[PDB]
Amino acid sequence: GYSFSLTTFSPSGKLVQIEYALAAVAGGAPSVGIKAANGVVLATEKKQKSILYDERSVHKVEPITKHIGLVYSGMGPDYRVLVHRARKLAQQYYLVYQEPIPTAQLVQRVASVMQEYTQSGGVRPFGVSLLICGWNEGRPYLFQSDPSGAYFAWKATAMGKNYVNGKTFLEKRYNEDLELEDAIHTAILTLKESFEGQMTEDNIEVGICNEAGFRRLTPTEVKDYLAAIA
Amino acid sequence: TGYDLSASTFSPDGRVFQVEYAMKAVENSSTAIGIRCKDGVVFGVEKLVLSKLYEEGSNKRLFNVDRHVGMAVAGLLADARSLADIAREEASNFRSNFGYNIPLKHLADRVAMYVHAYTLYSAVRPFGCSFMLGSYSVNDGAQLYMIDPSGVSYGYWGCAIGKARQAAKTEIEKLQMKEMTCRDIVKEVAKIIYIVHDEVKDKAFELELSWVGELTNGRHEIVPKDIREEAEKYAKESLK
Amino acid sequence: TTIAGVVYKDGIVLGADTRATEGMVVADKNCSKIHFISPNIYCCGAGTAADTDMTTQLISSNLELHSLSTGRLPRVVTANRMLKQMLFRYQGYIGAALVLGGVDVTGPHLYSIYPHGSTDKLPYVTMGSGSLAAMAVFEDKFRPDMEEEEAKNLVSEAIAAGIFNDLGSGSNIDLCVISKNKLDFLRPYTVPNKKGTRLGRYRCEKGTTAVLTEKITPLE
Amino acid sequence: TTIMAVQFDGGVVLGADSRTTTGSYIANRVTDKLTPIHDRIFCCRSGSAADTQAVADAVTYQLGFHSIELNEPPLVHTAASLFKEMCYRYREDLMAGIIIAGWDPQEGGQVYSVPMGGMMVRQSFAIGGSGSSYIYGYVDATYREGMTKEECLQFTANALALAMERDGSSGGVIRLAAIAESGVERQVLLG
Amino acid sequence: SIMSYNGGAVMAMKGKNCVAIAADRRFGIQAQMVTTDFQKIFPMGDRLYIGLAGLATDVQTVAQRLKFRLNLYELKEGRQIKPYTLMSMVANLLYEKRFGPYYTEPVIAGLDPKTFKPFICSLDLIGCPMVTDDFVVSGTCAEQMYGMCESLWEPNMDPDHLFETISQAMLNAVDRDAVSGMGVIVHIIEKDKITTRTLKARMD
Amino acid sequence: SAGFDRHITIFSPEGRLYQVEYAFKAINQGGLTSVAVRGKDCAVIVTQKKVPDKLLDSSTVTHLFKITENIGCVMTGMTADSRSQVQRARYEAANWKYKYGYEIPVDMLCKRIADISQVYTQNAEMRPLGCCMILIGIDEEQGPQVYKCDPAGYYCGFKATAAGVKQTESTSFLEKKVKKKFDWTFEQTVETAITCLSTVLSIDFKPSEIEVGVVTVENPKFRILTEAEIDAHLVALAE
Repeated sequence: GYSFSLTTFSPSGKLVQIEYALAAVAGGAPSVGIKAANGVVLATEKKQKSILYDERSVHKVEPITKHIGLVYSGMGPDYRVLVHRARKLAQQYYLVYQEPIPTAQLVQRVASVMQEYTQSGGVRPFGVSLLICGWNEGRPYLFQSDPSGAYFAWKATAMGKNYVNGKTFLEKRYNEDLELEDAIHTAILTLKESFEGQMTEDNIEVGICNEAGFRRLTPTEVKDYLAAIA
Repeated sequence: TGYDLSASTFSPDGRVFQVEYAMKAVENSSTAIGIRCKDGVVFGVEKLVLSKLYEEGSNKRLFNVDRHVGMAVAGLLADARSLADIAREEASNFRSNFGYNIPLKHLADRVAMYVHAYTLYSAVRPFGCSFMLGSYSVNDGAQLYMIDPSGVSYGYWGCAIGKARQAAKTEIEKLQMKEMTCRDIVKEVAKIIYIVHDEVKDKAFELELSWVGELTNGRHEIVPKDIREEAEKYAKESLK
Repeated sequence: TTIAGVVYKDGIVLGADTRATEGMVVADKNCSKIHFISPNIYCCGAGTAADTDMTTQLISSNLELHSLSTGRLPRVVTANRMLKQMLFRYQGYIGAALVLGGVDVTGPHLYSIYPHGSTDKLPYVTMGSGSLAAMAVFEDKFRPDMEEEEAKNLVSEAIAAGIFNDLGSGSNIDLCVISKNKLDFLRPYTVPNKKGTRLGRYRCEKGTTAVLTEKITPLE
Repeated sequence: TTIMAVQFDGGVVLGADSRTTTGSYIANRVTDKLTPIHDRIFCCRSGSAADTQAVADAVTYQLGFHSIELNEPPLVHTAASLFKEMCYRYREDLMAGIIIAGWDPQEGGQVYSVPMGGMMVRQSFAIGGSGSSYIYGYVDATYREGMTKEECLQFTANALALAMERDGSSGGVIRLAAIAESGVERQVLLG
Repeated sequence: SIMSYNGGAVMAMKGKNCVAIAADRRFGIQAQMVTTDFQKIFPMGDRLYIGLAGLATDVQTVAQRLKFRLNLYELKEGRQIKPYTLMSMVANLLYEKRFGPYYTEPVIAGLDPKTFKPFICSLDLIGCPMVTDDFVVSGTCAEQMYGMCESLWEPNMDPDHLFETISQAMLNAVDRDAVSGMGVIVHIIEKDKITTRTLKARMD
Repeated sequence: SAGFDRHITIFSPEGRLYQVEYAFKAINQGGLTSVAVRGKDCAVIVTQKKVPDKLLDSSTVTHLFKITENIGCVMTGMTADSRSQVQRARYEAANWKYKYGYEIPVDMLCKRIADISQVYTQNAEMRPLGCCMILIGIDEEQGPQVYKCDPAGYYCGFKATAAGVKQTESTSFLEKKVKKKFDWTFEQTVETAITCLSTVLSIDFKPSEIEVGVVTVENPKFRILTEAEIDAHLVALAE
C-alpha cells in the first residue's frame, strides 16, 4: 500500500503508476508494425464483441498528415485525445514553417505532451502506446512511444497481447531488406500467429506509407490480399 | 458504509451515498404538500412552533420567487434561502433578456442543473432541500413541479414533502382534482394537513397556505387565511 | 491587380494577374495570387498581400484540421463563416479582399469577401484595382450555364481587358478550373507581351572595378 | 437599402430592394437583403452590411438554441428583444436598421422596428433604408387599416417601385415575402 | 521617411550556379554619418546569408531574434535549414508584429543544402515574401537598382561577370543615391568557397 | 485486488481501473430498458416508462430528448447526469451550427460528447456522469445512423442497439434476429422492436408504457409517436 500517488518516489524502485499503465497497455489489443526499405506497414487486430457492430465507424489506423501514419495498442478514448493534440500541433508547425512536419519533431512534441501528463499529480497517464511512422526525406521511419514519455526507433515491432511471442516471430521471420508487399505478408503472418482463428476483411485494418504518401487501404484490397495470403 | 465520504466517488454497487444521506435529511423536516386545480396551484405547509418562543410570522417557508412563482421549501432553511435567491436571479436574467415571464419548465431545468452541479464535485456537498414550484399562465394553465435533493425535476398533480410523504398522498389521490376550482382546494389542503399529526409526537403546529392561479389574475401570494377562516371551523368538523 | 470568378455549367473558373506593385514601381512580375484552401476550394486575394496570405493559410489550416477530423470533403459555407467571423473580429482593420470558390456535394458556390466582413453569393465577381474592366466584360457577355472553353475565353478576355486598362500585369494570365472531379491549374496560359530583344551588350569585363580587400573561405 | 414591412389581419408582408452599393459603384446587383432566422420570423437589414450579418448570425444562434430548449415555437417579441440587446450593447460600433416581422401562433402577425440607435417599438407598418424617406412621405396617405394580402402586396409593390425609381442608391429588383399561418411565400417581381 | 532615417541598400542577385549579395557600408543619423563599417549581412548557417535594411534598431534586433530561433531550430533538428523554412520563419516573426511593425526589409540569399541550387527572396515590413529568379533589392533607393539590374542582368552568368555586374550596379546606384554610400561590401558565395570583397567606392 | 480501495482514478495492478467499471452500472441503477434498430431507410427508438403513481404526470416522464430538428436521443441511468448531458449535447450542436454554418452530423456530436466525458475522466475531482446515451439521425450520403455513447467516452454505433438493465438478453435476441438477411420495411422494424422488448421483459402490455421515437428518410424531422398509432402498431403485431 504505497505509491500513491505521483508526487513521491518509491524506497528504491520506479513509478508504479506508470508501470501499471504499461501493464494496461500490455493487456490491450495486439498490433504489429514493420519498417521496410521503401515503406512502413502498420496493422492492428480489431475484433468486434458481437456480430452487431459496424466496421466503418471507428478507425484504428489514422493519418496525422498526408504522409504520416499512426496506430496504437491501448484505449481509443485517450488515443483520440492525443491524436487531436497531435493534429493541432502538426498544423501549428505547418503554420510556422510552411512545410510538412518531420516525424522526429512530432515524436519530440508528443512525448513532451505525454511527459507533461506524467507530471504531478492529479491526472492519470495515458494507457496508450503509439507506433508512429512516416516517410520524411526519402528514408521512412518508425517511432514507438510509451506512456512514460520515452520513445524508440524500430525496424519491426509489436504491441498488445503476446507481443513477446510475436516479437520472437519477428526476429526469426523479418530481416533488413524487403518491399511493402512482403512486409504486409509477414505482418499478417505475425498478426495471424496471435489473433483468433476467424480473420476476415474486417477483423484486421491496415494502412501503409509509400514515399508517394500515406495510404489507408480499403476492405476491398485487404480482402483481396488476405484471401489466404499463404 | 464505506466509501461514503466524497461526493465524487462511486460505490462497489454503483451509487453515491452522499446523495442518499442528503435525500433522507429532508425526511426529518416539516411536512409540506402541494396540489393544483384546473385554474390554480395551492401550497400548504405544516409549520410548528418550537415551544413558545416564536412569533407566528417569522421565517416563512413560503417564499415568493417571481411575480407568479413561489417556493414551498422543506429541509434546511438557509440552503433554501440561497436557492431561492438563485431562482430569483435566474428569473431576473430571463426577464432582462427576453421581456416576458419565465416558463416553469425552463426555470425548473436551470434550477435542476444548479442543484446537479452542486451534487457533482467533491469540494461541495449536495443540497439538503426539497421544494415545490407552482405557476400559472393564460396560455399555459397551471403547472406544478418538484425537485428532489439529487436534481431530478419533473411534474405532478399533487405531492408531499416531509415525514408523511406517503401518509398525505394516501388521501391526496382520492381527491377529484380536475373538477374543482382552488377555492374548494383551500379547505381541502387544510383538512389534509390537519389530518396528519394533531398532537402525537409534538405539541402544536400552525398552517400556512400559498395560492396562485387564475383568481389572482396570475399573481402569487399567501391567502388571507383569516378571511373565510376555512381551516378551523372545518378542522373541528374533521375530527369526526 | 484584377481577379475574377465565374460559375460555368459544372464548376468555377478563376483568374488573376500577377503584378505585385510596391507603391509606384513594379516590384514583382510573378506572384501567385491564387491560394490553396482545399483540394476543391481555392481562394484569391487582393489589396494588402501579406494579410491575404496569412489569413488564407490560417483558414486553410483550420479546414485541413476540420476535414481530417471529420473524414470527408469540406463545405464552402464553413470557410465563408470562418472568414467573415475573423474579418469582423478584426473590425475591418485588416484589408483582405478575398474571392472564395469551391465545389461541394451541393455543387459550385462562389463568394466574394470585402475586408470588413460583407459577403455575397454571386455567379460572377471581380475584385481588385482594375476589377471594373473585367466586370465590364462580364456584364457585356455573360449568360447562365456556359460551357468550359466558353467560360475560359470569357475570363481570359476579362482579365486581358483589365491588363489593357491600368495596373494590370505583364504576366501570362493565371487560370484555375475546378469541377466536380477534375482540378486543373495553369500558370503560363497566354503570353501577349514578349520582352524586346537586346540591341547590344552591356557586359562587363574581368577587372573593370577596383577591389580593395579580398577574402577566400573554403567549405565542405 | 429600402426595406419595408406591412402587417395585415392574417399575417405580415415584407419587402426590400437589393442593390448593395459602396460609394457610387454598385458592388452587387441582387442580394438577399431579408434574412430567415426561424421558419416563421424574418428580419430585413440596412445600413452597413457586416454589422447586420454578424448580428443576424448571432441572433440566429441564440434564438435557435432558446427555441429548441423550450421545445416550442418562438415569439417575435423575443427576437426583437434579442436584437434590441445586441444593437444597444454596441451602438458605439454597430449600424443596424433591423426590422423584425413574423407570424406567431399566440399573437398573430407582428412588426417590430429597431433603427440605428437601438430602441424597440411595435408598429403596423415600417420603413427603413436611406431611400425610405419618400415612401415614408406617402405611407400615411395610401395606407388603409385592415388590408388583405393582395392589397399589401400591391401597396408595397408601388412603394418599393417608387423608392427604387427615385433614390440613386436604391434600385435593383423587388423581393417580397409573405408570412402567415399557412406558409412562407417569397417571390421576385419587376414592374 | 522612417525608412530613410539611417539610409541603407541591400542587393541580392541570382546567377547561374552561384548567388551574389551586396550592401552599403554607411551608418549615420538622417544627414550625419558616423562610421563606414556597419554590418548588415549576417551569416545564417553555411552558404546562406541574410541582408537587412531600414532602421538599424530593427536590423540588429531582428537579426539577434532570428539567430535565437535559428539556433533553436538547428539544435532541435540535427540537419541544417532549408531556405524556404527560413523565409517562412522570418515571415512569422514579422507578422507577429502586425500592428507593432518593425521597419525593415529582409533579403535572404542562400544555396540549397543538398544541391547547388541558388535561392533569393525578399520580404516586406509585415511579412510578405517574394521569390524571384534575377535579383531582389531593398532599402531607401529602389528605382536606381531596379533600372541598373533590369539593364545589366543575364540569365546564365559565370561568377566573375556576376561579381562585375553586381559591382557596377551597386556602384552606380549608390553614387547616384545620397543617404546611402561610403563603401560597398560584397559577398559572392558558391558550393566550393565563400568570397568577400570590398570595393573602392566614392567616399563623397 | 484492491487493496488500494479504488477511491480515486488511478491505475491498479493487473491492470484495470475500478471507477469507470463502477460507473458502468450506474446505468443499472436506473431500472430501465432501451432498444434501437437500424434496418433500412428508417430508425426506431423504443423505451418503456415505470410510473406507479396516478398523482404523477405522464408528459414530463419522457426520456426521448429531441436534441436538434434532425437528431433524437434516449437516456437511461440516473436522471441528472442524463439531462445535463442532453443540455451539453444541445449546446454543442448549436455551437456547430454557429461555427460551421450547417447542420451537425450525428457522428461528430457523439465524438464531442465522448471527448467531454473523457476530459471528465482524465482529470480527477469530478464524478464521471454515470449515464448512457443512444443517438439517432439521418445523414445524406450515409442514410440513417444509430450510435451509442459510453460514460467512459467510448463511442460506437451499429445496426441493432440496446443499453440499460437487461441488454445482454436483448443483444442475444438481436443476434438471434439480425442474422436473417431480409429487408426491414419500417413495420418490420417497429414489430421487431416491440417484440424484442416484449420477449426480453415478457410483459405484453398497454400502449401507454413504451415511448417510440422514429426518424425516416421521408420526413427527416425527429418524431415521437402518439397513443393511437402506437396502439395501431401494437394490434398490428397482435396475432
